[PDB]
Amino acid sequence: MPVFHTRTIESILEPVAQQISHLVIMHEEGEVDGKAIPDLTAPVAAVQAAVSNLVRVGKETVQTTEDQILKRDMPPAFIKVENACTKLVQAAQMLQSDPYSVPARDYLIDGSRGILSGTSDLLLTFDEAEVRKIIRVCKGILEYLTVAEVVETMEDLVTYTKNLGPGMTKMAKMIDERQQELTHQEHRVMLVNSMNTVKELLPVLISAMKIFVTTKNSKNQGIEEALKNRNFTVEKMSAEINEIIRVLQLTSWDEDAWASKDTEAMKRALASIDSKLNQAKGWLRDPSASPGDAGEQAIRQILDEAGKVGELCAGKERREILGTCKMLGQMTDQVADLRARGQGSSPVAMQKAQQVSQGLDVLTAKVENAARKLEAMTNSKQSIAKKIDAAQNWLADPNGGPEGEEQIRGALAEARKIAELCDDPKERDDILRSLGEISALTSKLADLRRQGKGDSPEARALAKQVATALQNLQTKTNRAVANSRPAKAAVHLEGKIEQAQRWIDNPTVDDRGVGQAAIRGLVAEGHRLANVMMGPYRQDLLAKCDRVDQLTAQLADLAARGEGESPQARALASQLQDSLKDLKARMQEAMTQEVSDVFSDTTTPIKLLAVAATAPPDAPNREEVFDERAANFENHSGKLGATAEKAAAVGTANKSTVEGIQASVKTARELTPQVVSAARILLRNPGNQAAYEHFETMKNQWIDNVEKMTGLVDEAIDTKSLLDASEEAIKKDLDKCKVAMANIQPQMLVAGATSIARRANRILLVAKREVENSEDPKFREAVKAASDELSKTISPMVMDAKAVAGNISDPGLQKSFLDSGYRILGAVAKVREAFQPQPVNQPILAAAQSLHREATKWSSKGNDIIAAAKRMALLMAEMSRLVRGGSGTKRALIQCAKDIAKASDEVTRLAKEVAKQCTDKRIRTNLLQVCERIPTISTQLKILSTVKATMLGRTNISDEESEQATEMLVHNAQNLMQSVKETVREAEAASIKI
Repeated sequence: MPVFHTRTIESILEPVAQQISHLVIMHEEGEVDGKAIPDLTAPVAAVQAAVSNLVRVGKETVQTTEDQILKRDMPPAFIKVENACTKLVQAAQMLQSDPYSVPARDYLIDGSRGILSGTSDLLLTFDEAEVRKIIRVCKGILEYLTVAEVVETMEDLVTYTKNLGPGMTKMAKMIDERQQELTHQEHRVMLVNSMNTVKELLPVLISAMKIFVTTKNSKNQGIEEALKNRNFTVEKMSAEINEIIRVLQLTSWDEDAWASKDTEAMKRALASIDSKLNQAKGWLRDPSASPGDAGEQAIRQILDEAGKVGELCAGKERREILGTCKMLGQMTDQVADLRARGQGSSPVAMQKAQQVSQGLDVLTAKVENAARKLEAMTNSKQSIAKKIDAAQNWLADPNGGPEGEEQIRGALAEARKIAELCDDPKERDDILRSLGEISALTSKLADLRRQGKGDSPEARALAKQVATALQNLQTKTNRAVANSRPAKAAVHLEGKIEQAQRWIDNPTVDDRGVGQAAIRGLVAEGHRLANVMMGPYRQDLLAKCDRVDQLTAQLADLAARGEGESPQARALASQLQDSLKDLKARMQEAMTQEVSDVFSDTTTPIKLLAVAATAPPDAPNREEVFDERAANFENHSGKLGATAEKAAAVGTANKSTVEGIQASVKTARELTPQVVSAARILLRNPGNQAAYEHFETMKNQWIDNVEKMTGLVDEAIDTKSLLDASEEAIKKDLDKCKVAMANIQPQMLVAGATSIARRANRILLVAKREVENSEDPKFREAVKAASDELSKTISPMVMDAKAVAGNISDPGLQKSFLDSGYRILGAVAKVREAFQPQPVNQPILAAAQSLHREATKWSSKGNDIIAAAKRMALLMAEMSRLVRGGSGTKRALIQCAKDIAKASDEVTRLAKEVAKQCTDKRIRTNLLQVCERIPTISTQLKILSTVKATMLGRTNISDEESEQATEMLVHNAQNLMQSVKETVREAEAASIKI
């Protein structure tokens, strides 16, 4: 396959394929029009010269570079290119004899593919080696990690504190080489953002090591908690290093990410169901304890996370978790109806207090059914990706060995077993296709039964066809999960609109199940948004949530009775589509009300934990205060993480901002135990001088983590939305200042004056971060200036608070406080005041009209990015028939190779054109990250469409590899035009910002 693993490989193949394109448009009169050609016999030797240079180094790389497996695979590679090139000249030599010789036109069309596959192989095959030594570098590091528990003593500390140096500095220089070598934002970003984690936390690993000798100064057998905290980061060192091992091994377009990035969600979920197990079910079992806000909230946290389990599995099980959870919702409100009146809850729910419980416990077992199957479904994809390589191993160099046949037939016994474990009852057409191919693969395995004496002359034709048989397996085993795993929720919210706007009125991806998960996805968050409010404000959102819930199944049926053209089917679709638009501004405005109420006192228990970190047992209650401060820490943090990830998945952010949140909240998910772990050991070995800075380390980790996140959640939501949900929020809190002055409450003003300064400091912090991202000097000055007005008045509120706490029954004095309070909030309001101003492949024809709905968001004709998007998706419509068919006109397919890249290099330009006029860093940076994959994938379509041109109309065309050709055609145009959707949107989204 014509890979694009390296910047160099693109920089050569497009020079390779530029004239093989021009070679085979001569083949258009060569066999389609069937007539004589002009003498392009010199471009023959030119592209020979364009490959012989890498051949003449590739020939000697077999011998000069002393690696073993390069000697194995290269003589398959370039000799095929040599077998191609020798046929090219003789095609022209037979065309020197004859103006148009029927074999000679077929000899040249024979070689025109084998170069392009071969050159893409040759440029890959030793770039495969360039990655390979970096593995053993990392394997050197990963096993020098393994040294660092064999090493636990100080006499090897400063040695290996130095020995990391020529490893770790030698790590990053190879990576920062390779960081320039890839050409995907999806790859370049996830490489280095795992590479900084190992270099940042190796001093933290050293910080564990430097404090372990301090514990080793204390007596043994109570000190391995540090080595377990070492093992904490070392398993993270096991984690983030292993990630970038296999990132560089990917060497193509990304496919197995989503099957892998859903493994994390269930173990996020199933732990969270285990963690929210006890406190949820108690309110279910206590009628007369809480009226529906404390453990009732954790009840719905169980259900809306198990609802996120059911966003993964397939079939009718996509309904049976939805059907179990939604019917559990009303019956809790049937329980909530009882204690709203009171008499029904304790005596009368002798039956009712168990039908709710049985719809949780078997629901726990029902989502447990989706647990181990979906681990094992993504699993053994990699095993059958590995047992083919074990089959690829010996079948390259057989040497006529009949006991190498015996181990290559024993290795296929495991390669047998996987597809029966990969069997599903759904794709019965493909299952008999799969299971029928397996015994056929044992029959070409049974070719080796006749070789009592092994035959490489049999094996050279055996490996000629078992290699095409294994890629007939792997391109079908990955389908055996792809048509069995439903289409995922686009994690940013505007995708879940788009994954469900067009979904409801079309049978196409009704076979796929995009919106059926996505609508189940989208109101599993407004369902969780309504979880955090009290009694009466739980229902007003749930009434909009239950609106879609009863708009759910009554559009699951109208695919039978008519379609979207049917009148009340369209009306129920129109009732559903109108239901979601007023489920926007009561979802994200529901969100931003929460974030200005969770992140207020953003770190106040931690300075209280710092009080708990310093107080000896000479100070009173060094344990139970230290418990409840940590209990205040651990449970406010549960709000802190969960408020962020909701504001992640609802807030309009970059993908890099969303995963930037998603990793940082994951960083919060274990550092919050580490803050507990840091405050622990300082109180285990009491009052160490060397443990305070380690506590101060993880604190100023977590403070830097949270004051990243505090700033980074502010990257997600609107700053119009934060202030308005803060100015009104501080307004009642200055009205809370009015209630505690009417009675004699000094400390409630002392708790309140902080509560201003908990937030009024942060309002200044958001204003400065707005300025440094702003560049209009008239429209960044007041955000600096009024923040400094806020700076002018934050400190006198602390001072007169001490003046009025000493005398609470002093009108005038407490009046002067609230009058000093009166000066605050109008200036706080100023912050948002500045913010006021036929043989057709289907995924071709779908992706054309898919792009058109996105560019029709803007409704004018001025800037030609919509004319760029016009020519974009329209000029794939002609090649809809030309993939899978249209055997003659190969020339239009390459005419489509160029014009699409010509469009997706034009909109490359205009994306970064207005980015040069983009008046915000964060808007330009997010525009820059996506726009570098506009030209990269464009030129790849110059290759791949030209590759299928040789795969077109020969009539010796294998419809496995023509399918492999047309898969890479259509998989491109998805990833092509989905990036173009992000382009023509965010160009307009940056257009108003000027």
